[PDB]
Amino acid sequence: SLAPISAKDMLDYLACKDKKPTDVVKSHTEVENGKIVRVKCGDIVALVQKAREQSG
Amino acid sequence: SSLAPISAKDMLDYLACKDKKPTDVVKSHTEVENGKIVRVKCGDIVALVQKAREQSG
Amino acid sequence: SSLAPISAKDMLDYLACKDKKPTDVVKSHTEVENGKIVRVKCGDIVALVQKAREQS
Amino acid sequence: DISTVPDETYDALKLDRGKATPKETYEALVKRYKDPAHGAGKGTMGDYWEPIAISIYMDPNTFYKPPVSPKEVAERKDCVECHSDETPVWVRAWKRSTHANLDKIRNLKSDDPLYYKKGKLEEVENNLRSMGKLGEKETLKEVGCIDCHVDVNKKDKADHTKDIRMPTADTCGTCHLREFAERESERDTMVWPNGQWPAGRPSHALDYTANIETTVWAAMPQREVAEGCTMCHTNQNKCDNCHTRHEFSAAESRKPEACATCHSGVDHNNWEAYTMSKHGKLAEMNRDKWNWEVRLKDAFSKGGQNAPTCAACHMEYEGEYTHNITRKTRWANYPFVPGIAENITSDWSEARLDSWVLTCTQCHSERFARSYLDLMDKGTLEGLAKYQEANAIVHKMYEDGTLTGQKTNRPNPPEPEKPGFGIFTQLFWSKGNNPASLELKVLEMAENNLAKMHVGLAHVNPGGWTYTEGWGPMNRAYVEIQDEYTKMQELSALQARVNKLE
Amino acid sequence: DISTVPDETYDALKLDRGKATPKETYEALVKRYKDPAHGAGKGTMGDYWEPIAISIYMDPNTFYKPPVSPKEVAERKDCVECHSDETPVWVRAWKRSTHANLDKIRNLKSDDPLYYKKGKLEEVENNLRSMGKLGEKETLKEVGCIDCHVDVNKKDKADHTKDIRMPTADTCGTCHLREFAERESERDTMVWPNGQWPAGRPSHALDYTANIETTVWAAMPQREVAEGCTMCHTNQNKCDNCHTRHEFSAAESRKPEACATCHSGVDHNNWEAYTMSKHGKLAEMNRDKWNWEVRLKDAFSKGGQNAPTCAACHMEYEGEYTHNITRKTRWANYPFVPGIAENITSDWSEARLDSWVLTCTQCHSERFARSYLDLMDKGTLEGLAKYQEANAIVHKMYEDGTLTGQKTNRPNPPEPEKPGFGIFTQLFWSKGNNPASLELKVLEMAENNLAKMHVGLAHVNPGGWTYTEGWGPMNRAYVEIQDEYTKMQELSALQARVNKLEGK
Amino acid sequence: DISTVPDETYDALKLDRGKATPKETYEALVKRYKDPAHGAGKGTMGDYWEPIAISIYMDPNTFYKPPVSPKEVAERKDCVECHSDETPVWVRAWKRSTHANLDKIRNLKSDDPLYYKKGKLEEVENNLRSMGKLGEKETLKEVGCIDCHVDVNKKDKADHTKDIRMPTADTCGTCHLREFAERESERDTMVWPNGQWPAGRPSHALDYTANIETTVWAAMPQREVAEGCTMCHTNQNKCDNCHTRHEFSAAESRKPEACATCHSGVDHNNWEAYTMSKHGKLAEMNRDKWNWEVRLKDAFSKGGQNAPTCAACHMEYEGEYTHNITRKTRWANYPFVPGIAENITSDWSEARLDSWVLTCTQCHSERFARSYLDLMDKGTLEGLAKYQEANAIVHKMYEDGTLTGQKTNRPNPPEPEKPGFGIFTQLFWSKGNNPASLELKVLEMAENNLAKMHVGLAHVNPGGWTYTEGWGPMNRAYVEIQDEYTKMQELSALQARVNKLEG
Ligand code: HEC
Ligand code: HEC
Ligand code: HEC
Ligand code: HEC
Ligand code: HEC
Ligand code: HEC
Ligand code: HEC
Ligand code: HEC
Ligand SMILES: [K+]
Repeated sequence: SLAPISAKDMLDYLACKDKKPTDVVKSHTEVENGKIVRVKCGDIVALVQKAREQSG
Repeated sequence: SSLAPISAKDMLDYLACKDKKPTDVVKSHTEVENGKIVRVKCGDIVALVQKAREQSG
Repeated sequence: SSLAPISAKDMLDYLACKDKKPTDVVKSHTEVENGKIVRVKCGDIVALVQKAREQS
Repeated sequence: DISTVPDETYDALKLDRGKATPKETYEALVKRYKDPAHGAGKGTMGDYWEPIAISIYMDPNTFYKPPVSPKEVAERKDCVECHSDETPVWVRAWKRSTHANLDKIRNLKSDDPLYYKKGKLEEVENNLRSMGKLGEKETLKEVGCIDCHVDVNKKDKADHTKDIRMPTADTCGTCHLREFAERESERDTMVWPNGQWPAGRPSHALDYTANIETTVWAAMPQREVAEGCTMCHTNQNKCDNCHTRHEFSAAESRKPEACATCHSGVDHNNWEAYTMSKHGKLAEMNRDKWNWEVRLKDAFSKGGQNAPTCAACHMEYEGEYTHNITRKTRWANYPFVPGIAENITSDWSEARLDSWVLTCTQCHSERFARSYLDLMDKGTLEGLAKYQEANAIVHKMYEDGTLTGQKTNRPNPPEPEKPGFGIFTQLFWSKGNNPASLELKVLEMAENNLAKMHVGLAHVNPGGWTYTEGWGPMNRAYVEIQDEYTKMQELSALQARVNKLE
Repeated sequence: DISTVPDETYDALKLDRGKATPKETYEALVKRYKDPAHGAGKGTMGDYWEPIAISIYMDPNTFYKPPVSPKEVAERKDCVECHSDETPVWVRAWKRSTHANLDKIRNLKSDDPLYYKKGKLEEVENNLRSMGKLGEKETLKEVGCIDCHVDVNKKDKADHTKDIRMPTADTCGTCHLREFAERESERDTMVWPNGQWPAGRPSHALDYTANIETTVWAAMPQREVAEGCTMCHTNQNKCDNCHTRHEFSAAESRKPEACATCHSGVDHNNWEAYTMSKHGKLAEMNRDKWNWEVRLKDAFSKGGQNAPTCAACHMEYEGEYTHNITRKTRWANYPFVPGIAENITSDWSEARLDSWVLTCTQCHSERFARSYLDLMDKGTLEGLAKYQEANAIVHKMYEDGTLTGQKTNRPNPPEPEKPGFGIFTQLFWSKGNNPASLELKVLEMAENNLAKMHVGLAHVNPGGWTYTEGWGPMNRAYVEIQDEYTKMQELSALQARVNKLEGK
Repeated sequence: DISTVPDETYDALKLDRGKATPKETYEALVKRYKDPAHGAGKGTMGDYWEPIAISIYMDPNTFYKPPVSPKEVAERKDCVECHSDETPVWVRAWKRSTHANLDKIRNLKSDDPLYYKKGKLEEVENNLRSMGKLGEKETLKEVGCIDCHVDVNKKDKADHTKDIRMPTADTCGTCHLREFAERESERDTMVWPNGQWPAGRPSHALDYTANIETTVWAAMPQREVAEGCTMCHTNQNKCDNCHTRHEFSAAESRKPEACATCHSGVDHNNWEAYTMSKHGKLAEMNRDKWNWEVRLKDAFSKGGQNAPTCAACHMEYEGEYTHNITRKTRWANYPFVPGIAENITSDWSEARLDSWVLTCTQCHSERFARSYLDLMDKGTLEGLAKYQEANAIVHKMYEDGTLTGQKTNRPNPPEPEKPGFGIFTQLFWSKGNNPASLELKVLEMAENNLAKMHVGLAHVNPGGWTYTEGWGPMNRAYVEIQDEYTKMQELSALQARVNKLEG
């Protein structure tokens, strides 16, 4: 059974493929303070990686 | 003159009892109480309908 | 320039009165009050329209 | 005598079957047809509404007068020649129609599947000769502009400003007596055992009367909105809604599409349900394989038709096909109409069911047909029970006077409507909190979603009574009704606590 | 060997594909097909529901008995003769079918685009010889009423009251072993890497099992409503839903309309999405120019087809066509199913993506197809995100016990269902405030509107994921959920202030 | 002189009708067509959004570059041979098409209804000679892959990685100058008397510009959602939406189904309304009796067509047919747009009504046509009145600051959008209580249900402005708006009473 990853986190992971850990991408889903949220690729990759380690 | 009003649930129970004995017990088609489908005795619904058929002549 | 705003109900009444006397009374196409369709004196609606055409 | 017209029609017109002529039958039919007491004219609420421009085509017998221009005196040939410029396509459509090619119908040979048309032409001539419009040995040359729009078989000049009419049901009925009589016989066959609906209704014969006798239709100020209703309700007045002007093709009227403009929508989605069923999906896939020109009686043999259609199912009765669509009606679309559910077990309804079984058993086994029709009846009642439970809640609130705005913002409907709970008027007129949202929701639960549920069942579209129409939408209405009721109960209790703090 | 049947099917049945005869393959398939442990019969909740009159046609192997009338015995020709009056159109449709004109198929020449049928007849005959239902020199004379409805190639009389059956998948499969085996192979090919769905599902092979194993279907009292679900879920039991009785036309089953009655509606609007797309509108416009009689493999050459169809896309796999429609399935309609979104980046899903791309390149370039399928995947996740944010709100209320009527008017669902939050049962059963409006709204947001959004994306109908279906309706749900949440928050705040005024 | 192109177009192009050559007219049209100031490119909000993969096909002139592989250098014949299994149906569809069969068009006889195509072939050839793409004594052999995808009448080899392009409107217009010019003339003909809509809009000429100049489209993070809008708005950029690649059949584009993918749905249900009308049901029933290959001008005579279709109604203007679809537009779908209702009785709208009457009177009498068009206008206003009453309630609440969460949970929309009431943005973006339910409801009442009411009226579908669409759904919105309004007043008064007890 796959450990749960939210749809927004999935989008951000997709957006960060073939890119550097320091690179920043736009969110596909999130707006805060009148602007599309920016995400660092290192953070989303890491969060996904700790979920693949907890998956069967 | 009009027919006496019979609720759909009573109409369903009455139909569920066609070609059945008055002592036969059928499931409701509409009612759930206490996590179970309500059971209806055929004799009881037939009597309820007969009274209505006699209410309107 | 830009047209002075006229409500749809007023446009309707103007249309219903577009070929008759200022003294004539027609029914509303939209308004019901006191269980009856509102009656409109044609002079009142044409006057309200003509001032708005002037302001255009 | 007309073989396909029932006994009860002749009796209602005071006619003897074995004695009455086409002329006598026509005149009696029309005498009832044009009688205000039998539904003609503006109706009982005619003082509340006035015609609009389009109304002259919708009810020509009440409202039509020819145009002031052009000021033209014209012969038969002049109609065709001038309108070749003025309304060119009407001429081209007419020119390719049977009406304009009667000699082709006379030339039909007995090995032509359309041969029946030759006999139908001769019956038309028999009718006209009986009426004195045609000589005993004079062939009907054509049915042209002047015939329908002025007078049948006219030989002389017509005044465009005086003699032009819009052709009504009785105009067509002059020649097509059989079909007009069949249609009018709906007045005499559609009689409910307990007056569930008014006598002769529902039907195409009284579709216009029903429209103008609807209070909100007469009462509402939005005439152009009200007239949309009229457009679906004109069969009584004119015969061109299934086989349209100016081709008047019988093949066209046989296609499911001919019924779709009227028999569709939120409160009777017959088109939607039928097309989505296997029956209708097969009709779509196979339409190029079937001969639509063949008469209904021959559809399943000569036509090659292997799936049922609106016309084939609804015009069929006890092995015969007629313009009467009322004789097998049991549910009549709206399952909540008082007396309808209670009547489903009666010998009257069972006899009509037997007639339906006969219809289905042209293809299916009786066991199969009765298996499904039992499902249809019970599924319909199951829907009705769901609505009735929800209605008990909202109706109690109404009696309690607790509906939102009921005592503070509930203005009276336009005259001559009387105020009440969950009435038809509230679908076409609203002001303030008349109706309340709960009131409209439970009305729509029955009027729209229960009706579509039944239509889904009757026309064999599974999604049309489960997920998509019927059960699914009725479930939401039920849930939302219970939710608002509970919310309004606790808010009432909260207002009571503030009340006893003051 | 059956060349179009996957290895995993022979492995599951413990058959050697190089050795097994048609008879052995058939018998192993049918043994699984008719086994209650593999899905046949009334299922795990069989004590909770009883068949209705139509159920004898929906699941014949469990429920069908022949009619008591007529009380007659009949030979081959008596079927045709009596039914020619009793069910006239059935005999008429049968007469114009391939089944009743097998000699026409034998006389097909090599320059006829329908020549493939001659080979299919010969294969059918070989199957029947292997099974001992046909002699080695004996040709199959016809497929008539007695054959499907009593026994294949029956030589004597049948008792109408005893011997009549409704032909099920195994009946057709006696002759059409290839198609039956292809269909059954869905059991073995539709295996999810993490058990996202039960093994072999979703599929036509287990549509009936899936139906009767749905709690609310078995639990609800409105049997006639439940049997409407059944009517869309009968492929497992009978083979006449795409190519209907009694013409059994392959051409008909290739037309998009054949899939429409089942693959439509509020929670999977495939027919609506497809027909509105350019693909579907072109199919509508060009249907008369195409030769529907040619096999799917010849559709784009001999057929003249220039727009894709349900059958051509979904029965295609790696350049071949089979009755197995499961091998390219990635999203499986409902994007909210646990593990489905998380699985979209796996090698398993990526390989099935390559297979889809292949399908598209019949016409489009690879680059074009990959560009759009990327859009489909991401658009789907964007919809899922919207739903998930909304669900967090209503689910929190459930945890808090603050849903309308949750503690005062939330009766338990009918046995054997267990109470819960936003469960499928609440779509087909409701009582009191089970469910609450907020709870149903967010359920339908995923079940209906998110699912239709994905369908719109998958089938290339732009309005079906933006304005009209998907995004628009999901936006409304989100807005209304937020609005009610806020209204209820300040109502409980007001109630708390009243509680303080009662402290006195 | 292209006599089907309006004076306004030549004037706006600073060209003389009689003197201008095909080369000159094409060049002037393309100069405007490709100018960012005239709508091309990424538009004014280009810094807020990035193209996705599919965008290279939606806006090729801004975004398209050929693929890095295959690394191939190919002749005219090589395009066909290799793609015959690489993209098989494209080759087969092309081989079926007129573009691949120009000699058959040359062999046409003057008594063939399709003979006009020979004149059009020679027109294309005349255009191309003027542009220097075709010799004075040289016939155009074919229109093959390399012509549209690389260069018209290319004689040599092409680099697949460098020379391949997506054929845009200007690509087609190199040959089909008449149609390209007619379509472009929408920029010059669609001018509103009071700027009800931007000049040249609504139109196919500026559909993509309209799309990218919509604030939410540029502002929203869900790019793949936004790009669904783009797919309905590509006519500006590419000419293959009515007559599709790679058959490019004119007969196809004449069929109502060709318009259906875009002209359908919750805020403009034209496909739905038309097909349900008698007009559209007749079109469904009679489609096999009509000769669709015949030009629109011949449809009602030589075609045998007896019921109207989208193309026949909307491409007709004063007895002629062009690719300009703007000249009879009066209501423009959305009846609530400021100035539209007020303009319905002007000389400008009346002249356009006259032009419609001419369209209808090919079949109906003038008296009939005018009677129904009066019903359409007045029914639309009646719908508008109903919405205006409901909007007065909700707009008041917004200005009073009394909408749910308005001061508590109304986050600002994404840049560069500004906050406001009942804005288009709130249909494609929402967060917290922006918008509120009441606000969305009255917005959709106008945007969706009033618009569909008008469409129903315009396309003669009684149910589509009464029970099922239009009046029915608007009635419910009104009812629910009034209901929530009253509930919220009652709750406000209850809150006021609790305030009193606390003070
Ligand atoms: C007349 C003398 C018949 C002969 C010979 C055969 N059948 Fe028949 N059949 C007949 C009738 C009147 C009916 C209707 C029964 C009902 O109540 O609907 C049937 C029915 C069938 C069916 C459907 C059974 C069901 O459960 O719905 C089938 C499949 C069928 N019949 C097939 C069949 C065959 C194969 C026959 C030859 C051996 C045959 N029938 C003979 C009348 C007559
Ligand atoms: C719809 C989803 C189908 C179901 C369920 C079944 N079949 Fe089918 N069938 C379908 C299509 C689209 C086609 C054409 C396939 C092609 O490659 O061209 C077919 C074809 C057949 C055939 C061959 C007939 C012929 O091409 O001459 C047979 C013998 C057949 N189908 C049998 C069959 C059986 C036994 C089924 C139950 C398991 C069955 N089909 C289901 C569509 C669908
Ligand atoms: C009703 C009788 C159906 C017909 C006719 C067709 N399909 Fe179907 N299909 C149906 C159901 C109820 C299901 C799901 C079964 C379950 O597990 O409950 C399916 C499944 C499919 C799938 C896979 C779905 C998924 O993986 O999410 C596909 C790809 C599919 N069906 C395609 C398909 C086509 C192309 C059809 C026409 C030829 C067709 N189906 C017919 C019900 C019915
Ligand atoms: C085989 C050796 C080829 C020859 C000769 C030509 N093309 Fe091609 N083409 C080929 C492949 C394998 C692909 C797929 C590239 C991908 O990643 O999808 C293509 C693609 C195209 C396209 C579409 C490009 C896109 O951006 O999607 C076009 C328009 C195209 N090819 C046209 C084309 C022309 C005009 C050629 C002759 C000059 C030609 N191709 C030659 C393979 C081959
Ligand atoms: C020209 C010289 C005409 C001749 C000869 C006939 N008609 Fe006519 N007709 C003509 C015009 C210009 C119009 C349009 C009037 C308008 O205001 O729209 C008509 C109209 C009709 C109609 C429709 C009337 C309506 O109320 O809509 C009909 C039914 C009609 N015309 C029939 C008709 C017949 C039967 C004629 C022969 C006797 C005939 N027309 C002659 C012009 C001319
Ligand atoms: C719209 C409405 C409406 C607008 C207001 C008016 C005035 C009517 C009136 C009726 C009445 C009355 C009935 C019931 C039948 C009767 O005799 O009393 C209703 C029926 C109806 C049918 C029959 C449904 C069935 O039984 O299967 C159909 C086909 C209707 C069609 C039109 C419709 C076309 C799209 C529109 C608009 C309305 N109706 Fe009606 N009508 N009608 N109708
Ligand atoms: C109505 C419902 C229903 C009524 C209650 C029942 C019991 C079912 C059962 C299911 C189940 C379960 C699923 C999930 C798949 C699985 O294996 O567990 C559901 C699927 C479904 C599909 C497939 C959707 C897809 O993946 O693309 C189809 C086409 C369905 C359609 C029918 C339908 C015909 C209009 C009706 C009515 C229902 N279903 Fe179902 N089913 N179904 N279904
Ligand atoms: C979906 C929307 C959308 C998604 C977000 C965007 C950005 C657009 C843009 C527009 C604009 C702007 C208008 C107004 C016209 C103008 O020039 O300013 C709107 C119109 C529209 C039409 C015309 C309706 C009419 O007048 O009859 C049509 C046919 C539209 C269709 C597409 C559509 C296809 C199903 C999708 C998705 C959207 N639009 Fe649009 N558009 N559009 N649109
Ligand atoms: K056809």
